[PDB]
Amino acid sequence: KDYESLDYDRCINDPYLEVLETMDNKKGRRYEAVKWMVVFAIGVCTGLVGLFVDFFVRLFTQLKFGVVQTSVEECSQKGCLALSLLELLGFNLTFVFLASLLVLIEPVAAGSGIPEVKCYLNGVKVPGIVRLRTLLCKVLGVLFSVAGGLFVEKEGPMIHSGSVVGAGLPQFYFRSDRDKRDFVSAGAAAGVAAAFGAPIGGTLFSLEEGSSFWNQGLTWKVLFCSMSATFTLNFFRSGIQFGSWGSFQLPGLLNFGEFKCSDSDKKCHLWTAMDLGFFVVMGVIGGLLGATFNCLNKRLAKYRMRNVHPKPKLVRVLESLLVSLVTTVVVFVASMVLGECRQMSSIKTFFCPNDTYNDMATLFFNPQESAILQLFHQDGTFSPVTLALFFVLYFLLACWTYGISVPSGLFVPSLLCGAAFGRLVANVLKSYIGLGHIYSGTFALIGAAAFLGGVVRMTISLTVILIESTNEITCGLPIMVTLMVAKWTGDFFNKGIYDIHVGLRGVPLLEWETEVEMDKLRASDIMEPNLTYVYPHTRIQSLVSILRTTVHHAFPVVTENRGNQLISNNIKFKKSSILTRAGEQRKRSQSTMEERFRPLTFHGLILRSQLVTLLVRGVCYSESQSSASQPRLSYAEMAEDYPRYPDIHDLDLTLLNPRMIVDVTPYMNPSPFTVSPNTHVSQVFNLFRTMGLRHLPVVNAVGEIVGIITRHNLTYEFLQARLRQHYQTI
Amino acid sequence: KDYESLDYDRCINDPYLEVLETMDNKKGRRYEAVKWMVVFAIGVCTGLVGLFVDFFVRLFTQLKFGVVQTSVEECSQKGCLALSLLELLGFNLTFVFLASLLVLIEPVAAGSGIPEVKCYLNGVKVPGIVRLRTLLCKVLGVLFSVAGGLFVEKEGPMIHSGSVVGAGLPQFYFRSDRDKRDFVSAGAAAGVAAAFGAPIGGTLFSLEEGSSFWNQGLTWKVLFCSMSATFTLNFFRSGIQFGSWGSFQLPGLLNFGEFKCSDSDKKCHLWTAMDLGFFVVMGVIGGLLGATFNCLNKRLAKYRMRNVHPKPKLVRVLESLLVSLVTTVVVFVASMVLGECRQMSSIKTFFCPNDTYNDMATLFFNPQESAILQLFHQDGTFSPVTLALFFVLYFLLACWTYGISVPSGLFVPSLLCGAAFGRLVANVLKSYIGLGHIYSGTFALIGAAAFLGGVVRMTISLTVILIESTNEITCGLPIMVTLMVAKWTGDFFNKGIYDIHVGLRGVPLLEWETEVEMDKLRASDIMEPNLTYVYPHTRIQSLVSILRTTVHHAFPVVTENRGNQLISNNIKFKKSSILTRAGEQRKRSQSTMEERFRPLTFHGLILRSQLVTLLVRGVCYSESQSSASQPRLSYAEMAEDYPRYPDIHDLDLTLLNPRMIVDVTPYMNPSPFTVSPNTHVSQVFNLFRTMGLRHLPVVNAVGEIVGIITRHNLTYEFLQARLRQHYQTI
Ligand SMILES: Nc1ncnc2c1ncn2[C@@H]1O[C@H](COP(=O)(O)OP(=O)(O)OP(=O)(O)O)[C@@H](O)[C@H]1O
Ligand SMILES: Nc1ncnc2c1ncn2[C@@H]1O[C@H](COP(=O)(O)OP(=O)(O)OP(=O)(O)O)[C@@H](O)[C@H]1O
Ligand SMILES: [Cl-]
Ligand SMILES: [Cl-]
Ligand SMILES: [Cl-]
Ligand SMILES: [Cl-]
Ligand SMILES: [Mg+2]
Ligand SMILES: [Mg+2]
Repeated sequence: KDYESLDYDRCINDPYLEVLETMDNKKGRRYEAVKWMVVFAIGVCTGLVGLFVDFFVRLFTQLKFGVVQTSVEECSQKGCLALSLLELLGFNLTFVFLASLLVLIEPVAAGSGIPEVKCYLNGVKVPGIVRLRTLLCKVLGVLFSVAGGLFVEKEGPMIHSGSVVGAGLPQFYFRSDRDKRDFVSAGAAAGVAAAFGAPIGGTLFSLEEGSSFWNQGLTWKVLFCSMSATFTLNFFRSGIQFGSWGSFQLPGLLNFGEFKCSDSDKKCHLWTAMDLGFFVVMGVIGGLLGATFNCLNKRLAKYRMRNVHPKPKLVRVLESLLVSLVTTVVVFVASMVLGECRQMSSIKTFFCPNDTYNDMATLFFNPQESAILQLFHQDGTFSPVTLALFFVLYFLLACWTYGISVPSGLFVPSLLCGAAFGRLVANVLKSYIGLGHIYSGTFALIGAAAFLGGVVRMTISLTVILIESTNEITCGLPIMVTLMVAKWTGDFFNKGIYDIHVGLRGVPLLEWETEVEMDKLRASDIMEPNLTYVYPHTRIQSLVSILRTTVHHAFPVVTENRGNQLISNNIKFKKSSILTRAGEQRKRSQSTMEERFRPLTFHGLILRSQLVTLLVRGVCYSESQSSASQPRLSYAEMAEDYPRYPDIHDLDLTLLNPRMIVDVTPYMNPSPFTVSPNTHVSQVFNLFRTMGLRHLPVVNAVGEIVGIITRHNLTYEFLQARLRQHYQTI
Repeated sequence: KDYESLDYDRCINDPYLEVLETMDNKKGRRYEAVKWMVVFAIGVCTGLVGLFVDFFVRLFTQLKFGVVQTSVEECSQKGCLALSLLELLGFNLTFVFLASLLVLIEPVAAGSGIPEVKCYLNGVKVPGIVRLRTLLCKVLGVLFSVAGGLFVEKEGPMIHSGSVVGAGLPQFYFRSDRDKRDFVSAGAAAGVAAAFGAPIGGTLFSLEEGSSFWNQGLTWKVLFCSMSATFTLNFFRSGIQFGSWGSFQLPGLLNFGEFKCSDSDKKCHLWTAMDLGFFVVMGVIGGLLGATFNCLNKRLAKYRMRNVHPKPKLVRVLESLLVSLVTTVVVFVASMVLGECRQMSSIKTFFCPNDTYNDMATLFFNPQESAILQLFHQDGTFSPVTLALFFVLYFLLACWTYGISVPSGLFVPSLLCGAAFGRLVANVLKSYIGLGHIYSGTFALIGAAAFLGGVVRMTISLTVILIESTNEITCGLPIMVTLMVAKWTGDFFNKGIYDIHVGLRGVPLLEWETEVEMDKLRASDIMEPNLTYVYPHTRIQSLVSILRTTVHHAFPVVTENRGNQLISNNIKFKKSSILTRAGEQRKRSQSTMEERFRPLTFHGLILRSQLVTLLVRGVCYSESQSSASQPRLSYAEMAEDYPRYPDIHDLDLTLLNPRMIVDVTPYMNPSPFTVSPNTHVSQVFNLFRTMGLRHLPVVNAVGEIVGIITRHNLTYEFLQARLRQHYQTI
């Protein structure tokens, strides 16, 4: 599978220079104000999408659970205990079928959006990330998947929905990908903020994934977008559930509550230094479990990609129905039988007489985001056997569910198993060890954080998200020293979910940084000496030939270092372009194999899209007339058909007259970032990653271009293979 | 005044390559573990320094105020009302004198450390930033300045103290400035975290000031440092004030408290949408005041630098004593007369009979960080006249105090005037307008935040610091939409305190970003064509001549494009170094004015320090023998005398034998970052800023070096002058 990176690097050429000359300070200030307005609109739209999803998820869930409640109440008195199962199965299967059809419509909507957002922020452009149909399919599939009791979440796909909104809103200026990547960073930040209630967590997630040079003017805007999203979602959701409209009573979709201890016990604390030891042991034991999660889930995915994906589209819908059937049967049987109902608004009474409520029913039949509040702020409600069985039956089914053709998330099903484990360990420690003054909410929170660390294996952004979700600043060390321990324990075995699922698809991904040994390798070894080049004043026949034959997206405009009009024009351009030191000072004062691999002086870079745009129009001059005669496309005309540039195969190829010269000098990028063949892989990777650039040319000390480097030359597998070859040769 | 930038850019040469060859994966893992240990030690040391400062500040303040309390109690009954003033003056003047002597010892300790940290993180190396004596002088001057009632703070100098600790601890490896800058970033983050209780605010401050490429492995470490500092300071300060040791009851030196409303009023909220309008009007009115602050303070500083600084050292001590005398007299008179004591542990009863407490006395005679809690969480304690007079008498004296030769801060004196203004506006709105359900704590907090925005004019970091100090996540929009409004209102008049005070000193500072028009200017216009160059295999006489004559810190190793042994060796090196495209593919398969301004082929960069190190040793070969004979200094030997490299004037110049060839090829940086003369100022600034590099060479398309660019070529004044010249010429 092949993917095309983003054109993030700014191309400054003659039309851009003309536009810059036209633009003054006042126009720049107006442009910046319009950018602020667009950012605010993106944030508000993300908040409204979150409100939509939450409102219909709650409506459908409450409706189906009320029907099931009445059916159970009647059928238990009758003793049938079967019709309620049939109605629950009907609801679950219908919802899962409606959620899977929408993913069959748009395949990229399957699963959490983070694997498809880590790549776009990396600039890989997975086909179908940012599109209206993808947004509609994911939004309408989340509320039909989580409402079906599939043990999935809503805060995962919110990031992808925010990214799509942020890519879509600015496009009615703002055409270039240099702005689109920033706007999708803002959209992802807004999505995270609306999902978890943490705006700073969202902006740090956007900074961490879209790694680039520090841009304060953009970080301020993305922080504003996150705050606006999380404070319009708050405003609507606290004005709908309650009666007060102006109040801001509840944060985004996932909130933990108020972590306060009872005032009766003065000795009680949120956490103490002595408990910190447990916070590392829960970090390891949880982290190992996270690794086990990976060890299962990957083994499932590689199965499906070999036995489920290459099957007719009728399959991948039967699998979703099977998963829904199994999870519904497991939930119903576990609540009916294994549930140990004890004596007494989210309290469920099932299958046993009055003044008795099933803890299992309160865990399963409540919403997942409402089964975390009980695990955090209720003590004595849950027996150890119930917690153990809930952890077992919510860990296997979570592994089995993720990957099927429905929208899903992995932050609630991972925050719930961890919370159950923390509650279980707190109960065990309180009972057997007898260590008093253990606030079980802290242990449940630490278990949830450790399980996220083991499964997701994120840092910085995850720590901030958790800290701002807890709404406590004193719980900053226990949360972070367990994320770090879980990450270090789970890194010995295998990577995280998102890294695994972006490596399975074959996406060319640049890692965070290189190892120590990579500096042994030089930039002369990862480049490709064989080049496809475009002369200035080249023939149109040569352009169409190299465009149809080759699939590269950028060509170095070069001149040979060692017809008549073409050669004369190239020589004149070479003489005029070069700027000597003495000439510059004077200006300031005035005020076969050898033929195949030929010395070529590097002059610039021209994209395939720009060449196609030139070919479509009549931008070309006959050899008889001078090079001055050119239509001279402006910036606006060259930016037309931006989202989808025409292909060379699409173009008619009949109207174009071959053997007629075309000038590519005014439109190329005369000053791209260049590296020497002696540069080490660390510096090359640093430029290619932080600058977000593409098609880095390697030029030696004589000025001749000696190679070209793209993302495919800097992938981890390529570096490992080249390092192994370097070791073998010496 | 001249300043020398940091050598942040990594120089990879032959000794470094040998060390890399020796180093394996296990040694790298051990190195990374040692780095983690160093980061943790830096955080713990910063926390302990904060504990030291807080404990002695509290001890001295409580002692002097107890003595003053007893003296007032006796003298008011006697009616003398004078001996208490004498004792207070004695304490204040003694403390201020002891604080000013320590700044006369170390001049760079004067004022807040942020102006001297924004420059070091920018890589300017102001002389005396990171030194043991500077740390001792600042730490022992803060507790003698704030204890003297000088209307100053402690959280400002904590950043500088953390930076000094982070620069000092790693140096017992870790020698190069590439590590020192990262460690001072971690130290500044730890200082901010210990000062304000916000670790994430500290790491974001470090990211925002030391602008560079994204480094996750470093951001994780600096976050760990901040958390460790703020949780060891918490552990000690909550175990000393209280009896419980393991508990973490209070955050760092500046805490706001618990922003909760009374449970009696259900209708009450922290803030509502309708109040948001006021939050922008307080943003403007406060911001304007901040501008006025600047408009005064700068006018004072430019006065002193012309009438106080060029005076004997006896002056700058009399001024501090005068300021202390005036502020003590003002405090005593305002509390004695203007105080309107009302009927009833931080409650002060002065000069009026029983069951009456002076609100003015409770404002002034309490610690400044304890006069913010009252303004946030007490209603009806303060009359409008008292608040107005307190704002007037705490705004003029704050302007007058800052800049004198004592350690000081500007976050408490700015957080207290803003809090007083917010309390006053809340009282006025409640009384006259009658708008009920107004929680005055929110108004005081918004006033304080708006005043900080007007004075300090920071974003991102300041917003996070305030949000985590308030310990509330729902107060995230009102705080930020008032910082942004204050910044936009105060930017029309003049810049912030720190920018003003770093522009007065003449520090060459790179701004956050360039304007729109700067892209009109090219890299050919900001470079210097006149070059001081070093040939490979150059004569030692030429090196000593160009080292003594010129003050540049880097020279391009070049060869002429157009004795006998020297010329032969240079020609051989030029032939061997160049790597052609065909040659590389074959290797892979095998497996006057004109004389002054001469074409020179760029090969590398050699620093002045490296040349001096080579000259000190006998690294040189006679012309009779070949170039193979070289002592070949290793990496460890070249890294000796790192903190202070020898000067060319210091070296004897007698033992060195002139006219004897020296080879600089093995030790130069063969692959520095280069730019084309056609690059625009935006890209050049981006590389020079984010990469943190130094001495960027401009090389044309023939491979000849055409210019050199340093920080002095990218300062705002230089760009403005060059743009004006460009406009004038055309
Ligand atoms: N113009 C070019 N001439 C020769 N080789 C090239 C050229 N551009 C890229 N390459 C190299 O060819 C290989 C594959 O190129 P490919 O066609 O996949 O690149 P691309 O699609 O233009 O790049 P990207 O995936 O970064 O958008 C890589 O090693 C790349 O460095
Ligand atoms: N080797 C050099 N030859 C010629 N000009 C140079 C050289 N190095 C720097 N310059 C230029 O000379 C001017 C002043 O140089 P200066 O001596 O102040 O630099 P420096 O002290 O080496 O640099 P820095 O302040 O970045 O540490 C600037 O325009 C700078 O770009
Ligand atoms: Cl989720
Ligand atoms: Cl997810
Ligand atoms: Cl301060
Ligand atoms: Cl300060
Ligand atoms: Mg491709
Ligand atoms: Mg200098």
